[PDB]
Amino acid sequence: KVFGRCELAAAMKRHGLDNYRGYSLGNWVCAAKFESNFNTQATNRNTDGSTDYGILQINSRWWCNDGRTPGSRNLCNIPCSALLSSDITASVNCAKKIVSDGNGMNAWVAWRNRCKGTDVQAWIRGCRL
Amino acid sequence: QVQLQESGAEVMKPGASVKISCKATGYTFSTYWIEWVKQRPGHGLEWIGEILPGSGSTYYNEKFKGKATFTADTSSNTAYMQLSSLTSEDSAVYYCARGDGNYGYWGQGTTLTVSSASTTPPSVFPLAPGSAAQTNSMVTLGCLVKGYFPEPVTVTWNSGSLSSGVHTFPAVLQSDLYTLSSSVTVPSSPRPSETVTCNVAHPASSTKVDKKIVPRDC
Amino acid sequence: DIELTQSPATLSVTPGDSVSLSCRASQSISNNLHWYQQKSHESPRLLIKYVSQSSSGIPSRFSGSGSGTDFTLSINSVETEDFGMYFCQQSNSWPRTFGGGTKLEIKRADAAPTVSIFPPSSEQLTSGGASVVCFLNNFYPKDINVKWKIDGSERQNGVLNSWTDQDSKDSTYSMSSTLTLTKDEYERHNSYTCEATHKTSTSPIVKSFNRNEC
Repeated sequence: KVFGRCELAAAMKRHGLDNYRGYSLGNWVCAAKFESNFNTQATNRNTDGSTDYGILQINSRWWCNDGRTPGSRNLCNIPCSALLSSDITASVNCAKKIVSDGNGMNAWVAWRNRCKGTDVQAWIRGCRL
Repeated sequence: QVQLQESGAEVMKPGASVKISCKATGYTFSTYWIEWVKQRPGHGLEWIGEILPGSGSTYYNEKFKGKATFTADTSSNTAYMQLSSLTSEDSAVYYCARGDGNYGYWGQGTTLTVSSASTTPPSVFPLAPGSAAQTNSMVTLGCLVKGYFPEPVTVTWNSGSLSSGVHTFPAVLQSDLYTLSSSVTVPSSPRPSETVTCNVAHPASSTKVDKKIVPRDC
Repeated sequence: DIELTQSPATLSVTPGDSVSLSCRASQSISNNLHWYQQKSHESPRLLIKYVSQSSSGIPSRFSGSGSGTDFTLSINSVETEDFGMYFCQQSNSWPRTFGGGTKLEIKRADAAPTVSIFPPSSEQLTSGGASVVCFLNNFYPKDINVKWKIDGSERQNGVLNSWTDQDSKDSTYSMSSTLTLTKDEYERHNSYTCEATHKTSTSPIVKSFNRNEC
């Protein structure tokens, strides 16, 4: 499942990701952009035994449990596979824990490398939210 | 108990395709990845790819991408692998394994043979000593089973009464067909006093033969 | 891919001896290497994971250590049951990669082959082909070389050899080697020799068959 720029923003907004820990609705859609490019089944593997999953590209080492990663914490306490659904709740719900975690959104490399400050509102342009 | 049960041997023409299945019991099947591995006689193991059943997510080793194709039935708890356009080079044993980092749980393997040969019946030729052997205290007799397709052929001597002193050799390829041979060493009190027969069965073709070994003329 | 290279390919060990297998990764796979054992036919079986954690059921005799690019599985006191193939796999990256395998055979006193040659059966000659066969049963070590000669001239085309896995009971090998011809070529020759060269003899084992003798 591959969300729409705004089709997303809307589901992201509903989940209340706006002004989240000072993160505007734009900070998110920008990350989900550069990360999975809005794909809910996106997976990428690393050179540490870990795999990032779904739209926000949560990572098995700390966040979810995929049964094969070393030094697994499962902070979001969920099977990573749930992170692959079309229902961005797993994902959105899990990102919320990542933030609490005092680096903020710096955790999203593609965020923190493609939309630091910048004009994240870009992504909401015309997004009637 | 966590188990992975795979499908049975397949014998295919070159150019066709095949679909190897992997039924997996004992765990939340949507949770772990199924990884597939290939073992060609003469190579090590080779990672083909993996499927996270139900998610739509798969990843191929760049080499196999385009020739292997993973699907899965969450209903049935079976992951499948299709290989198309089969060449000689596809003949191997394939395995499914649950993705644990290590692979602690594997499937039993599935043997794939690719060939144009068609079911052929073996000829059994007895190999009696022309002379020699005989007269000493052990005598070695043999059976030559050749030009059969496909494997396996089964060899027993005296319907299994004769079990010790047997050597049945690995089946080698000769012009699309297999050849095999078995040897039995009996005391010289046995042959030629008592009868020594080699029973050959090849299920692929319903064949069952028995050849008594007899002294050669001279 | 990350290439793991294993050494040695083969290893002959007397039971009760200790061994080290080596697995070296082309690049640091950190602590992400597992060792499997495989007896003939069956699926591999995990011995060690993440370099050194015991998987329950595995005999204490097997232990591993290492880190970086060099891993070692040690088998303290090898039984007769530890003999098969042994692979290391990495889970660091994708594709996952396996080393080429170390094949562990049992060492045993040298034993010389008993050689038997058989002529072609009557039955065969009717299909217009003749196989002369040559069994060389129960030898050790496995290195053995067969040569066919028809009327003094060695021959190389038409020869098909096959070896048995190591005997479970006595640790020996055997091999049959068959020279197949046409009836028509068979009938224009007199002697079929089968010479074996092997460790157990400064000269060859030679079994002959002469159509014209009896």
